[PDB]
Formats: sequence, structure tokens, C-alpha cells
Amino acid sequence: GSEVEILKALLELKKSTAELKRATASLRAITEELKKNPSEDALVEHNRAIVEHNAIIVENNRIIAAVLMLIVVAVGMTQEIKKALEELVASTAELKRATASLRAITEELKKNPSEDALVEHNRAIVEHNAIIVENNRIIAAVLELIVRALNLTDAEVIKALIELRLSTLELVAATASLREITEELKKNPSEDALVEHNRAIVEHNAIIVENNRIIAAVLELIVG
Amino acid sequence: GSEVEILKALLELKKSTAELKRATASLRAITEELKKNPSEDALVEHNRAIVEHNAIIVENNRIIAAVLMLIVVAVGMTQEIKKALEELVASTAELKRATASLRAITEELKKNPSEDALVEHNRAIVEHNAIIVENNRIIAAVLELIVRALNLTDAEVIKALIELRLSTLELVAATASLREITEELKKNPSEDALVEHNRAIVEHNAIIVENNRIIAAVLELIVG
Amino acid sequence: GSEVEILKALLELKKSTAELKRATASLRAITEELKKNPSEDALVEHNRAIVEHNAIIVENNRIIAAVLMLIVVAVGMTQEIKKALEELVASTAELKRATASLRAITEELKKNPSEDALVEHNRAIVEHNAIIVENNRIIAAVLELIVRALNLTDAEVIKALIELRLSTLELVAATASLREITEELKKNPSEDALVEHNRAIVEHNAIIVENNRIIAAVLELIVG
Amino acid sequence: GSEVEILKALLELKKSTAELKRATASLRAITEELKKNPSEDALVEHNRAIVEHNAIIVENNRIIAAVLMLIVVAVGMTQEIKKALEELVASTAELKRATASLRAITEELKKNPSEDALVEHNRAIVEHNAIIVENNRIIAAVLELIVRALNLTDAEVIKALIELRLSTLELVAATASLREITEELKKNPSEDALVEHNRAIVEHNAIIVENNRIIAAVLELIVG
Repeated sequence: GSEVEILKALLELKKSTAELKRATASLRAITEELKKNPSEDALVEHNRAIVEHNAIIVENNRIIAAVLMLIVVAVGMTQEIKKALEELVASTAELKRATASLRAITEELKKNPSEDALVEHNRAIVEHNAIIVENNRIIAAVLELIVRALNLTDAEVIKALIELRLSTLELVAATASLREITEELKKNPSEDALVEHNRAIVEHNAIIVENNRIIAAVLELIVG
Repeated sequence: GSEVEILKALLELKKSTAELKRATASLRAITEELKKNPSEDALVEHNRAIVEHNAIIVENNRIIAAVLMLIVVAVGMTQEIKKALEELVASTAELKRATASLRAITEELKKNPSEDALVEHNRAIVEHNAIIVENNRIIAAVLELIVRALNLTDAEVIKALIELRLSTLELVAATASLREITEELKKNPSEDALVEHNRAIVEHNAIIVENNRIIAAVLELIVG
Repeated sequence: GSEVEILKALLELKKSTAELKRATASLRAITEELKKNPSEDALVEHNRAIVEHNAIIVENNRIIAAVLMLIVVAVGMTQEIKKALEELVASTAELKRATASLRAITEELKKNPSEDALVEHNRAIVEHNAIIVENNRIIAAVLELIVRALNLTDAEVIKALIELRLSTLELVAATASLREITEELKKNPSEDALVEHNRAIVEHNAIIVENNRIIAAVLELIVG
Repeated sequence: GSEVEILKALLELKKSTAELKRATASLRAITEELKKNPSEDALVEHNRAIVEHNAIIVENNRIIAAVLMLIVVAVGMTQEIKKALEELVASTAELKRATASLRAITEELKKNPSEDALVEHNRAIVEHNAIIVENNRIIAAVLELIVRALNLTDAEVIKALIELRLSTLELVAATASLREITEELKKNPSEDALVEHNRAIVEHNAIIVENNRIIAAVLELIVG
């Protein structure tokens, strides 16, 4: 793909440079030879027009190449985006499996409220949060790939990406804390440990909500 | 390149759709089963949070896919752009050759102002204008490819492209008229035919200037 | 066709320009000669009226040429449209043949439900979808030709065309995926492969429906 | 040009009609044969999707042909427009010659105010008005050609054209009256005849101004 397109852009720069050098040489040959006898009006006026036309063409070639380099840089990220998508697809499928599992657990817990079903409920919630964390990590990575691929410079998007990175650090640390709390609850289940675990979950969900808010802000800036 | 990236985007849409269907099924199973006994607070609150998280993830996947499709469409034009560049490079090289030829003719005409050298001058000028016309046709084509590749909707760029197309029609018709006038001058050279030819050249150059102005306006709109 | 009409428009521009230059020259000759003796009222008032009349005529010629250039640009696409129509006609005829084949297969399959008839049914469905994809590609191309020929600038039509291009990319990728799934079913037919294939068909039809919706929106915008 | 494009549109209508007939035949064969055994779900659902796809394609072909017929009708007027332009160009050139003649007369009359120069002045003014009348007749004709070529239905443009036709009748009658007055002045020149002639000129110019106002209104409606 871009391996050849870029080689052609380089060939274009070489040819427009050679054109510029030759057009400049005629510019000067014209001034020096025609000033000798201004009565040769057609020759000097035609050659000056030729020089202006070439100068414009060279400037246009420079601008066109400058734009195509942006298309080329977007093209060169095809494999990075493809891999980010493969990860996002696997994450989505895992999230779906966790949701179906949780639904089945909910039905079993309500129909037959065995303590084991409550344990399975909390386990499913922890798996779901781990999946959300992986999903948001993958999305943040794909957002960075999109921002880079589109060559965005908007200060608002850069700041939003910084906020996203910080919120993903907070989300990962909170996730690790939630997993440790769940394991401690499992080892020594109790009413106090269970209420502390439920509080840890509420705080974790609040963090996820903030992370999703930031992701939404980044997407809004990219789309709009 | 885009052949696989797009297949992955379609796979993502399939998976986010399956996730949405499953998240919806749990949304309803939760509401209907939990209203039976609101005292199971942890189960209903955790599952509602789960549903909100999935709904957000599905919406984000939709938006991300929508953006990546714009990158994919830009990527899919790689071969069209490569061919447009090959044409532009060949045109640039031909323009350079015409310029070098004209410079050599100018030097020969000034050093030895034979009538044959004036004839060669007018021939070189006509070849140069034919080259500009081919060059601007190629640039207009690459500009359309750029506008399509970047998915631009700005009304100003669309109008500028329309003006460009019209000016390229005017330029081609004027070029054909100039070639016919040159052939008539060559067949029956005279002072009156020569002055009419020089006027034809001035009008042609004015048309080229307008065509380049429009191209510059289009590039300004694309870059800025 | 347009080759001569445009040459005439250029001749008109040349003549209205010469008229403008001469009308301006009399404008000034009038001011300078008549201010010498304002008592020559009839001469100055008549010549001023003459100048205003010419200025109006020059402006009208400019506007008329500007409109006719839009008619000329629409005319110049005659061969591109003719070729797009030839493709659309061939596509329509092929779609008809596929439909008649499918009808005959349906009758044979219901009258004698041999497994081979089911295989032929799925083959006919795949051919039909391939035909729809070619038909919609051709229509999208003719829509672009119509939009360009009519010099439309409506932001809504430009956006609809962008959506169309993206949906045609999705449609082509889905079609390739459907063909591959059908080939895999043919090589290893089974109940699970057959149900997966039928699901692939349902998803493909949903994509076709969306592509047709976008095409309909574009046609609505062109007609209305 | 349009001779072939229109034949292709007719071929398209023939082929889309045949498609419609076959799609309808399968629609009915499907309903009647499948109701015999609704358990053949894949066959009935696939064929119903096939029928919907064909119905949509047929409606789209009808709409596309309806638009292309408007392009074809615009194309078919190429020779009428070309001839209107040839007339407008000849009119412009004649107007330029009259203007240059009037300028030379003005210079001669001011430099050497011979009675013969005043006679030539009034003659040149009458010729100029005759030229304006021919120019506006030609413009009104080209406006009618443009309105027909663009298939405009706007009530405002139709009314403006009616007003134009009426004003051109007034302009022609006034022109004939001015010519008769000029001939009477020439045969029996006098101060009273000269002042009556000058009044006739003022009234004629007022009529020309109104005719140009209407033409401008028509152009405004066509462009906007």
C-alpha cells in the first residue's frame, strides 16, 4: 500500500525540484538575453508567462504532496488499527459471554437463592468489571491510533487524551483493589466484609462511569 | 489493506450487536424478576450498573466503527492516488523537458535570430501550453481524489470543485482554439496572423491564470 | 456537441470583453470632451445613456455565459452517462435472469425437495446477492454522475453520497464474506453450517436494505 | 449525443419492466407454493427478501430514468443554444462597432462641431438603439432556451418571462416609432423637430431601461 505510494511521492518531489531548477534557469536566461534588445517583445513576454506558470505548478506540487503525505500516514496505520480491532472484537465477545453468564446466574439466584448463587453473582460481577477494564484499555488505545491517524492537533482532544490516560490509571488501580477485596471476602465471608465489598463495587462503578465519560468526550471531539 | 480491516469492522458490528441483544435480555430479566422482591438490593443494583456499562460500550463501539470507516474509505483509494501521482510525475517531467527546450531555443534565437528560431519558439510555446493543460487536468483529478479520500463536506470546497471543473472546460476549449490558430499561422505566416496568434496566446495565458487561481483556492480550502 | 457550444461561449466572452473596453473608452472620451462645454446637453446625455446600456449588456452577457457553462458541463457527461446506463441495463437483465432461475428452482424444490435442489437454491441466492451488489455499485456511480452533471451543492446530498460510499464498502465486504461462507458450507455441508449460513444471509440482507435506504435518500434529494 | 442516450434509457425501461414482470411471477409462485408447507422457512424467507430487493431496484430504476430524461432534454437543445449564442456574439460585435463609431463621432463633433457631425451623431444613436433592440430580442430568446433546458417550473420565472415578452413588444413598437421620428427629422430638420426627437430618445431609453430591468430579474431568478 503506502510503501509504493510514498515512493511515488518522493519521485514527484524529485521531478518538481528538477523542474524548479530548470524553470529558474530559464527565468535568468530570459532576463539576461532579452534585456539586450527589448524590441523582441513576444519572446520576453511569452517566456515570462512560462516562468510564472512553472512557478505556480511547483508550488501546487508542493502543497499536493504535503496533503497526500497525510493520507499516506493514515494508510500506514492499517495494521495497527486492524490489531486494535481484533482486540476490541475479542473483548466485546468476552463481555457478551460475561453478560449471558450473569443473566443465567440472576435467574438461578432468584429462583433458588442458595448462598452459592450469591457467591457466583459476586464472581460474575468481578469478571464483568475486569472485562470492562480491558475493553476501556483497548478503546483508549484505538482512540490514540485514530487521533494519530487523522493527524489531529486540537488542544481539546490532546487534553481529553491526557485525562483519559489518567483515568485509565485510576481505573486499573481501582480494579486491582476490587479484585483483592473480593478475594478477601471469599476467604472470610461475613456481613461486614460483604458490605465493605459492596461499597468497593459502588466506588468502582463510579470510576468506570467517569472513565466512560472521558471516552465519550474524546469521541465527541473526534466526530465533531 | 482495507480488505481485512473492513472485514474486522463488520465482525465488530456483529459482536456488538450480539452484546446489545444479550444486555437487553438481562435488562428485562432483571426488571421483571427483581420487582418480585426489592429487598435483593445488591443483585438489582449490580445488574443495573452492568446494563448501563454495556449500553455505553455498545454506543462507543458504534461510534468507533463509524470513524474507522472513514479511515478505511481513505485507505481504499491508495491505488487511485498512486496512479494519479504517476500521471502527475510524468507530467512534471514533460513540463521540465519543455522548459529546457524552450530555454535552449531562446538562447539560439537571441544568438542567431533566424526566422526558423522564431517558428521553433512558437512551437515550443504551444507544446508548453498543452503540457500545462494536461498537468491541470491531472491535478483536478487528484484534488477530487483528495476531497473524496478525506470525506470533506464543506460547501466551500464543493463549490470550488465545481468552479474548477468549469474552468477546466474553458481551458480545454481555449487550448484547442490556440492549437488551431497556431496551425493556421504555420500554414500561412504573416504579420497579421502573427499578431492574432500573439493575442490568442495572451488570452490563453489569462485562462491558465484563472485556472491556477481556482486550483489554489481549492488547495487553500483543503489545507485550511 | 459541447465542443462547439463551448467554443462559441469563448467567442462570446472575447466579444463582450472588446465591447466593455470600447464602451469604457467612450465613457471617458465623453467625460473629458463634454466637460469642456456642458451646454452640449443632448450629446452628453445621449452618450451617457449609451454607456449605461452597454454596461448592462456586458453584465448580462457574463451572466448568460455563466449559466450556459452549467448546461455545457451537464452536456459533456453524455458518454459517461451512456456507459453507466449500458452497465445498468446489463445488470437489470442479469438480475431478471437470476430471478427467473430462482423461481424455477423454487418450483422444482417444492415439487421434488431433493437435497440437490436445496443446494441449487442457496447457489441461486448467492448469485442474486452478487447481482444486487453490482447493481448498487452501478447505481452509486450513476448517482455520482448525476450529482456532478447537475452541479449540486446541497450539503444534504453531499453527505448522502458519503454515506452511500461507506455503505457500498460495507456491502462489498459483506458480500465477499457471504460468498466465502457459502463455499465453506458447500465443502462441508451440515446442520450447523447451514444455520450459520442462513444467519449470514439474514445479516447480508439487512445490509442490502440499509444500502437501498441510502440510495433512496439520494434519489429523493435529487428529485426533490 | 442524446439520440443514443435516450435509446439506452428506453432499453433500460424495457429491461426493468421485464424484471418487474418476473419478480411478480415469483412473488405469486412463492406465496401459493410455500403456503402448502410453511416449515420450509429458509426458502420462503429468502425468496421474499429476493422479491423485496427486486421491487426496490425497479422503483430506483424508474426514478433514475426520470432524472436522466431531464439531462437528456437539456442535451437535446445543444444546437438551439449554439445558434442563440452565435446570434448573441454577432449582436455584441455589432454593438461594439456602433460604440466605436459613436466615440469617433463624438470626438469629431466636439473638435469640429459641424452640423453634419450632429446629424451623424443622431444617426449613430438610432443605429445603437436598433442594436440594443436586437440584442435584447436575442437575450430573451436565449433566456427562454435556458428556462426550457433547465426544466424550470418556478411560477416567478414564468411570470418574469411573460413580463419580458410584453416589454419586448413595447420595446419593438417604441423602436419603430423612434426610427420614423428620426426619418421625419432628417427630412425636415428644425428646432421643434429636434426637441421632439430628443424627447422620443428619452422615452426610448426609459423603455430600454425597463426591458433591462426585466431581463435582470429573469437572470436573477435563473441563477438563484
